[PDB]
Formats: sequence, C-alpha cells, structure tokens
Amino acid sequence: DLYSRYKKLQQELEFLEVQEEYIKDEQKNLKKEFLHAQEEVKRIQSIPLVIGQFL
Amino acid sequence: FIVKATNGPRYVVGCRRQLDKSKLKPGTRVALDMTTLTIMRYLPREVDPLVYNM
Repeated sequence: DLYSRYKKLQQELEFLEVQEEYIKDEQKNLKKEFLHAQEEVKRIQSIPLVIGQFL
Repeated sequence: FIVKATNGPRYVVGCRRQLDKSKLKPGTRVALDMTTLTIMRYLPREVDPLVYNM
C-alpha cells in the first residue's frame, strides 16, 4: 500500500526522533549529576587526614 | 602538615590563619584545634623542668 504502508512509516518516527532528542538533554542532565558527584568526591575530606598504616 | 599527637596517633592538618609557616617546619612545637586538630598556635619548645631546677 503506497497510500498506507509507506505513509505509516511516519506514524512512529516522530516519537523516535523525540526520544533521540531527549537522549541529548538527558546526556546533559546526567553530566550535571556526574559533575555533582565528582564535586562531592573530595570536599569534606583530606583536611583531618588521620594516619595509620596499610597491613 | 603531617603530624602526630605528642601522645597519640598521627594526622595531617593545617594551620589556623597566620601561624607563620615561614619559621614553622617539622620539629617546632605547635598547638592543635579542639575540633579539627588544625594547628591553632605554634610555641617555643619545652624547657625540661630539671633545667629550671638548675
């Protein structure tokens, strides 16, 4: 069906492209979160560093 | 500043604001923070009582 099957090829590609878009803004969001994590990695610490020894 | 408590374990902390690290090197006597153990004041070394007795 050239006036059905072919046309139906867009019935889902719109949401396809919308999610392909949203993966980018979510890359952005997860990057924000990863930067937050890396921030929290070493900000309280290394000031009162007590010393023991590995065994 | 890698330290050890004169009568305890060892730690690494900093000075308060202006204890003049210039003259402050491993060996000089310092004081420590109550809370964070950070150096609050360095002071001259001991005098070993017997010296005062003599």
